[PDB]
Amino acid sequence: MIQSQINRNIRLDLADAILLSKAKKDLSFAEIADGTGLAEAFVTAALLGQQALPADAARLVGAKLDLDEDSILLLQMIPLRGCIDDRIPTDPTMFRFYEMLQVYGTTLKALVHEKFGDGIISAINFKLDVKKVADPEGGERAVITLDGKYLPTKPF
Amino acid sequence: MIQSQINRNIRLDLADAILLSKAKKDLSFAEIADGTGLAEAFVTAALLGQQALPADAARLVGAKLDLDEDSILLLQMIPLRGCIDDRIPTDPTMFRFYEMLQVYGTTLKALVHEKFGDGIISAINFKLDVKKVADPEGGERAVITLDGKYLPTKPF
Amino acid sequence: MIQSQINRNIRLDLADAILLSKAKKDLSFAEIADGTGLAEAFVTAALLGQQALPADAARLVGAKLDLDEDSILLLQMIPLRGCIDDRIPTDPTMFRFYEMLQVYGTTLKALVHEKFGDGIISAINFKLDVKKVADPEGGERAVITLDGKYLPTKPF
Amino acid sequence: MIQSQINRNIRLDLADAILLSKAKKDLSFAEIADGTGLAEAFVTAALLGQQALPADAARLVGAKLDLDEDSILLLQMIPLRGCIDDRIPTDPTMFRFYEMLQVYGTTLKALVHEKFGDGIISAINFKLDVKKVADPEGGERAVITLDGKYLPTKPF
Amino acid sequence: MIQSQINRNIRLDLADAILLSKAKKDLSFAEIADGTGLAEAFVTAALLGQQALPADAARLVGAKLDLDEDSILLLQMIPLRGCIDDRIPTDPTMFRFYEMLQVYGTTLKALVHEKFGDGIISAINFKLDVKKVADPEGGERAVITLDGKYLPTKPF
Amino acid sequence: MIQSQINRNIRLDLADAILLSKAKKDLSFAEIADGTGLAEAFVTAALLGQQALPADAARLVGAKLDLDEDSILLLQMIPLRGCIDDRIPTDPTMFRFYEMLQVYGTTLKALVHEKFGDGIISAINFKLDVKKVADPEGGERAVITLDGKYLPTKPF
Amino acid sequence: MIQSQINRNIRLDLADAILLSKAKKDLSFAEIADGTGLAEAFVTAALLGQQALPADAARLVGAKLDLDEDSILLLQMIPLRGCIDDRIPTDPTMFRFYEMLQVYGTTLKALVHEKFGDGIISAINFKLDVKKVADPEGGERAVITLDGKYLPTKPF
Amino acid sequence: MIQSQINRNIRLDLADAILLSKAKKDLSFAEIADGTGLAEAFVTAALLGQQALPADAARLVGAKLDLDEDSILLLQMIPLRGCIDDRIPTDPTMFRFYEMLQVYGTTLKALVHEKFGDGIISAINFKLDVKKVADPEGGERAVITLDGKYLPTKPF
Amino acid sequence: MIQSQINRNIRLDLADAILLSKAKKDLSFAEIADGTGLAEAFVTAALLGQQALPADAARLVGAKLDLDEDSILLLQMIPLRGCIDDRIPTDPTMFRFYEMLQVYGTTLKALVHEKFGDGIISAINFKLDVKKVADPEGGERAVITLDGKYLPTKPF
Amino acid sequence: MIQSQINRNIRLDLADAILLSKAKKDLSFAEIADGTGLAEAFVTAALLGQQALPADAARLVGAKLDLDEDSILLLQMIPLRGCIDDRIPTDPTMFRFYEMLQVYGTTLKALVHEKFGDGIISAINFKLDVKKVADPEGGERAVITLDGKYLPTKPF
Ligand SMILES: O=C([O-])C(=O)[O-]
Ligand SMILES: O=C([O-])C(=O)[O-]
Ligand SMILES: O=C([O-])C(=O)[O-]
Ligand SMILES: O=C([O-])C(=O)[O-]
Ligand SMILES: O=C([O-])C(=O)[O-]
Repeated sequence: MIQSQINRNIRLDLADAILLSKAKKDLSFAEIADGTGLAEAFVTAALLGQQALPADAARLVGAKLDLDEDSILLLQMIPLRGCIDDRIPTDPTMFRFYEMLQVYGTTLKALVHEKFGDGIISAINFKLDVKKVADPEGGERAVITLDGKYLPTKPF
Repeated sequence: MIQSQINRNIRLDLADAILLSKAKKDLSFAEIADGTGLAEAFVTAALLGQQALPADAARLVGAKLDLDEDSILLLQMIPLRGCIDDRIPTDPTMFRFYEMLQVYGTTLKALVHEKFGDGIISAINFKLDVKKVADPEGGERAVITLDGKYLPTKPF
Repeated sequence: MIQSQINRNIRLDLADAILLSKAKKDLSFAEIADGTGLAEAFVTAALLGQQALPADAARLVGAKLDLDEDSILLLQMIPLRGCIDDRIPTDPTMFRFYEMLQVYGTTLKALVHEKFGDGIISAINFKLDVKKVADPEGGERAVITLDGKYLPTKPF
Repeated sequence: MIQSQINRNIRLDLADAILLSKAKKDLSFAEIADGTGLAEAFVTAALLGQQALPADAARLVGAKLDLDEDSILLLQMIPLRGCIDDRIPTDPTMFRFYEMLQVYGTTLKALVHEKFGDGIISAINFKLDVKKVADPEGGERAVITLDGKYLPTKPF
Repeated sequence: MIQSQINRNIRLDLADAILLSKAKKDLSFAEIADGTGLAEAFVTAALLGQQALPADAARLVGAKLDLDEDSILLLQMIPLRGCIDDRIPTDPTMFRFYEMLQVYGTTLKALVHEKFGDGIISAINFKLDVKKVADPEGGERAVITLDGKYLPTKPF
Repeated sequence: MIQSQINRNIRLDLADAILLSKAKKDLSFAEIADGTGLAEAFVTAALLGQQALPADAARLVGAKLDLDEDSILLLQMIPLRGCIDDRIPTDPTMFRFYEMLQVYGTTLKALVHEKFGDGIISAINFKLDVKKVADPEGGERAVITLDGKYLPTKPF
Repeated sequence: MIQSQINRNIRLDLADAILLSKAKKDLSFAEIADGTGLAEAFVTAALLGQQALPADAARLVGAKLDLDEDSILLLQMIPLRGCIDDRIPTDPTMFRFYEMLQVYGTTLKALVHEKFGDGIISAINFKLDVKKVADPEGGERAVITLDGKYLPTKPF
Repeated sequence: MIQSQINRNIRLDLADAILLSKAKKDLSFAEIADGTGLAEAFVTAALLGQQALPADAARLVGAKLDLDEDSILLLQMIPLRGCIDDRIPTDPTMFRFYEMLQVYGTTLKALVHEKFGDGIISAINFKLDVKKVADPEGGERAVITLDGKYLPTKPF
Repeated sequence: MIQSQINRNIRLDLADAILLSKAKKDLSFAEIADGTGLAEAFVTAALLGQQALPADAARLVGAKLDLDEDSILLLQMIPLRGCIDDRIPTDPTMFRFYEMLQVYGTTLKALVHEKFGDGIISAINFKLDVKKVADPEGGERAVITLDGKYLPTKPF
Repeated sequence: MIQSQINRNIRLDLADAILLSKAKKDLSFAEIADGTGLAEAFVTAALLGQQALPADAARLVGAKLDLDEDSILLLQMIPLRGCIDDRIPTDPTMFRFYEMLQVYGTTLKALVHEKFGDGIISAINFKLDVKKVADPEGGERAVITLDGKYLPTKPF
């Protein structure tokens, strides 16, 4: 039977414990996700309290991280989502993503309406991924692809 | 000589006037940007107060929208950026992007550090674009590509 | 060509002007919406800056309210939505709906997950209506129906 | 003698304990409410810290969840209600209900005044329920019914 | 037909204009409410944007204050209520009432539940009045009487 | 020697322990205050962290509730007052008193100045009480009397 | 008949006009208050929207500053007090006084209770003054005297 | 070697411990400061986490209060200052000093600039003291003296 | 006679007008400050509402910018300082300086206490300058020098 | 394998423990950083939770402070940065740096755009240092040097 959380702190505390274990075992997110059949972004978000793992996957990562039974069970709960501590990120790495919205949020709205119509790009029927690409001018770039379903707003 | 703004409301008020003129003329952002040599995302962000147009681009869009000289000048000023009224968008369309961060913000941090290292993905050495594509399951999707330079954090 | 707003105050100021004309003509929202082919809640939300009217509906309500051409065009724009002035309503009538969420928000989450699964009830693929009904014990009740599509959150 | 709480964290900590026991026993909210004679939304809200259980219901759910005597006692206390952590939900599922108010809040006020008169729809003489209905286009919908008494505001 | 507002500033702007006219004519709230058949507290609240006046009361105060037709119409609209500028009063006089709640709010909760049961004392089925009384120790006291209906919270 | 607190959580934690003891013993606030010679509103406020009890009353209530010596000492400390968790109550029962201020705050200011003059109604030279009165139309009402000294603001 | 304000912006806008007139006439606060019979801190507070002038003083300062009749009348209104724009001062000069409270606020509470008892030092039965005094080590110091009546909190 | 804190909670938790010890021993702040050579306001502020004691004073108060070695060491650390829990005091006693600034903050700015010039009155080169004195009209008053160095703002 | 402001918007509105004129005239901040004898950071801050110009400098810049007499007078007023619209900058350029404090703020405190002792580095007896320096690895760097007086916090 | 944190409190709690050990050993930050090959500002920032130490440095500071293995491991994790408890510092020493931005933030933006162009001064390709030097007029000054790469914002 599906089970859900209402207080984000239970899974975020579990995330901190997972990260300590992960660091002690010197493991990567890539290798933790390897073998689950699930995308690295999904598995990672789950460890970090923002997705639910199916049972087999929760047992697999729970074996790798030496997690107890309650922790393996918690990983299967649908989370009370929300990773930002207080609305605006304090961390530079997370903040740059918020700033992309402060600069382009209205442009995103305008071009979404122009290309699709009234409505939204979904954050639910949605996936993201992060790719590393060489910068021709030197160095590296991240290409983060946000891929969401258009849901129209129609008169009724 | 470069010129800069310190109060966002000047350019945001100009944006509202631009949008009224744009509606009266039944124009698209695509056609406004046409002939500028500049990406639709960039030109649109400028009209909306979040970027500066070069002089030639400003004259061009100014002619399309019947803008007075002061307005054309304002479009060239470096803006006081920040499109979100009060930190968290109230608009559903803009809000979904913020929600992508509430769900995936810590994952983005985690995978950026794993893939690149300590540091950030830049919001300055940076571009984005919006594409519409059919969903293989029926309907349409937006593919929003965020493309930023990795800047390392190193000890000193 | 679809046209969209980025600052809510343009449409909200128009709403105030609409309400004054509505009051001077002694009109109801029901009679304003009648003949548009559209639900009273949708048309009312449009007048109040939270939905866009199709052209014929905008011309029709604009005739009943004696709106100028700019106002009729503004009603056709996709709005920057958000009717609450500062996150928490001050008005008792609006506030009660917020309180229903303070009391039942977590129950709605829990029961949605149990009945449907992980994911959300859409506020986009969505309609609302307000029905007045006699209370069997005396007096009257409102039955407000929230009717939204279930969108699953699935692993990937 | 009736007993009441003044700090929501006591009952919210209890709710977290209850959800862990519920998950360990693989129980549903429907099974837990069944036999109490109380609506599932009402029982669920109580477990989650937002309603008080009568003594017999508290003993019945307490037995099902293997709760101690203090926990069964706490369930009978009148709570310090307020399920949202910090005013605006972070969780997408709960958030959608808040957005329905950001879009339709002023429409609800407007139509409530037109249909009933000055005053409010109560959040106290009030019930809600969640029903799953098939979407004729495919998929599922939730119909959430908010059913509240009208209380008039009258001159004095 | 009843008419309602959605932006408090329209009626609060009218209140400022009313207060200037009131001062120029050197009138009291007591005189203004006289003849209206309505309590001073209710008529005063309406002038200040927090209640609606019936049409005859509106015309009567409007004649006293020399108000134009749009102002007398505005006074009959159901207001978007909320007199506190930003949640916590800055004014000492108003602030003391807020501080009575900071000190006794949990006591009021506790004693309401003990005396009446779960539920609330209404702010809608409700009246207030202010009386001046001599203090036996010297000086004057305000006796402010809050009088609201108990509405029970019952299981269902 | 008088002793005072600077962090509300010490006394608020004690309040929660008091409420659990109170509930285990199935006591009322009326019976707790009985024999102290002090008003129920004052004694209740002290238990809930918002007043100090004189030593004799502290020992009396401490006996009834089986409190340890440090708890009885804590009850005699002058508190760091402030019962509302985060400025605006979340609990419906407490909230209604805040709404009475959102609706009538400016009327209270206006009528206080008119009846008494510039200055305030004190929240210090002050008492409150709660009475239950039958409603002639059916049901029950609370009459809450706020009774404060007028302190004038005078030029100097 | 006494008159009162409910929106601080009316007297704050008048303050800005007063300051521009004062600057044009190159006047000081000391010379504006001289001849009024009223303390410089009281007169200055009135000009700046935080106190009400008696009629003669209002006319006297109105003549010095060349104010119109509505402005002279406004100065006589009891203000909606609150000089800080948004809770915490942005201006360094005002900020230092807030910082004195962030450092010494709990010490002020502790020593007030120790010296006087439970209760407060009044902000109403209160005066302040600003004196300049040579610093023996060189330079100048301000001695700002806050002088308030003790009001006790007593059991009832 | 000087040592400094970065999280106020460590010293604020110590302040609570000190206050409990102080109450158990029935001590005054005046007695605690006696023999230190230091003003009661400075020593009290240190106990409450807002100042650092020199080693000899820390040992002396530590002996009076039976503090352990870690606590005596903590008292010598330079604090992360800030005694107000969340910007605006909830406590009536502390709040009145904040209200003094809401009423007189702009007057203090204005008169400081007139008497001294552009710049500030220091909160660092600064002392404060609290005196109790009889009110000639009956009762008691606090004279709180804020004594700070004028630091000019000069062009450069 | 020195003159001061109490509402930042008067000078910030002047700043926007200054910036439009500066742009129409294609002027740099460097050339506006040239001839004034004042550092470019100081003159620029004054234009932007954060410092006062001496009379001669105000007339000089007034001449270059074609400002009216009221504007030149306004420039000489001591401002109500605070350039950030709402606590945290929205603009990326400004925001990076805030982030420097989010990363190094506690290190600044720690190292100031270690090097100088308890107290502060002044923001009043203070100057700042901005230099452009070539980056040995290519491109350009800003070296921004913050230079402030240490004021000690000593016992008294 | 690189490891990262998502909740600042883990490393901030570690910082408090580090600071206690540091004080018990009477160490300076200069002495701690000595032998590490890294700048005092960088190593201090890491101890305080705002940078990551390379393994050799972590083991070395770990030996000096007698940290356990988990603690040495934690110091090598990439932090969730953000040292300011709640947006605006409460501590005077940290606050002065924030004030420097309230006074000069728009000047920094203006002069950066003039000297470099549209874009930013990086907080990532960035270093700072704190120097103590005598003030020619007596006393001591801090020279804090902010040194960041210019990254341009260019059309695309
Ligand atoms: O965002 C950036 O690119 C930065 O701060 O360096
Ligand atoms: O985000 C969504 O997909 C929605 O609300 O329908
Ligand atoms: O919500 C209610 O029912 C009320 O306030 O009367
Ligand atoms: O509330 C009060 O009584 C005061 O401030 O004087
Ligand atoms: O407050 C002070 O003394 C300062 O910042 O210079």
